Amino acid sequence: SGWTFGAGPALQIPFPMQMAYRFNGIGVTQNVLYENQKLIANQFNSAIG
Amino acid sequence: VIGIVNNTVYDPLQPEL
Ligand SMILES: *[C@@H]1O[C@H](CO)[C@@H](O)[C@H](O)[C@H]1NC(C)=O
Ligand SMILES: *[C@@H]1O[C@H](CO)[C@@H](O)[C@H](O)[C@H]1NC(C)=O
Repeated sequence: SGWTFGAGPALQIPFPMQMAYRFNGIGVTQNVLYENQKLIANQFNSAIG
Repeated sequence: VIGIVNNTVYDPLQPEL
């Protein structure tokens, strides 16, 4: 639910859009996330590992 | 884009002109 549960009720959202909003929040348009979504997710795993 | 839906987008110019 992203940040929606912190401010009140938990509102479900697909994780890729949650990432899209967080990208928009730092000055990077959401199409950047969507165009590179697969790259970003695989890349995320190496960072967690 | 993943899961992009095949949906129409309205244009405010063609109905006007
Ligand atoms: C959304 O999830 C369903 C499974 O419930 C899946 O079949 C579908 O392909 C998914 N769509 C996208 C764009 O990930
Ligand atoms: C969307 O429309 C195009 C053109 O008819 C077609 O080639 C494509 O398979 C369609 N995709 C979906 C999601 O229905």
